[PDB]
Amino acid sequence: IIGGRESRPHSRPYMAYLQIQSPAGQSRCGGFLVREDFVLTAAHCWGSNINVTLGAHNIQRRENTQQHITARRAIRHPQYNQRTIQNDIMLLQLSRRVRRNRNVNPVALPRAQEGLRPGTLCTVAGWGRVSMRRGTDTLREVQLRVQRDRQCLRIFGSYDPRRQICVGDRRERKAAFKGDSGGPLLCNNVAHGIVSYGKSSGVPPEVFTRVSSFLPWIRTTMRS
Ligand SMILES: *P(=O)(O)[C@H](CCCCN)NC(=O)[C@@H]1CCCN1C(=O)[C@@H](NC(=O)CCC(=O)O)C(C)C
Repeated sequence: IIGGRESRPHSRPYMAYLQIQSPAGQSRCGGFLVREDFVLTAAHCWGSNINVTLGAHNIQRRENTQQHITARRAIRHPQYNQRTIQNDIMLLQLSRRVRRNRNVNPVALPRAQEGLRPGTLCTVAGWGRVSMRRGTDTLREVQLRVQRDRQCLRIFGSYDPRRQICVGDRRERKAAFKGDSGGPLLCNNVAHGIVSYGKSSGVPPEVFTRVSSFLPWIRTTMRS
């Protein structure tokens, strides 16, 4: 997270830290708990073996609130396009359910086909880097402002307003960064987006997967 602040510890109990493939440091992403046995994250964060950490603040310490569970299944959206980075969403079925408490619980998802008005303030959080030079051991967050689709539509070639969201005022040095992928975009306490991609510079506006466009796929994957 660029330009954010450290989150109050354990105030976002749905946040997940993903350790993708061995050794310990092959690749990392964020994610969020949507049910006691399912984690939603970005499809581009896919890996052969994924270790999910829940209940964390400082990921470099053995905290008693932490729960480590390996993903039993990593279900990428069937239409995920790695080239255009379209349909960048994936469900992680945990090998075992989380033991639900004040430090570990699901986030509310939006209703299907639920849009978002440009100018709306949303919060994004993660353990990604804060700059090109340094990272963070603890959870951070930042408030980003939703942009008109029209704006990303002329910056990113494969942008699709119906499945993605344009986020971030270019006039502020606030954005998600490397390692924050898969993290939630919470607008009015509901997980509306998933960190996906942007300019390498980290210069807004960036692109988030629009969660409400995938509800039927979400409900079918978790039910079945
Ligand atoms: P996530 O931690 O893996 C990362 C989050 C970037 C947040 C930027 N505000 N996403 C990420 O690296 C995605 C998936 C792989 C490709 N992504 C990149 O974003 C790349 N950028 C683009 O393709 C767009 C480049 C542009 O039009 O200038 C780079 C950053 C690797």
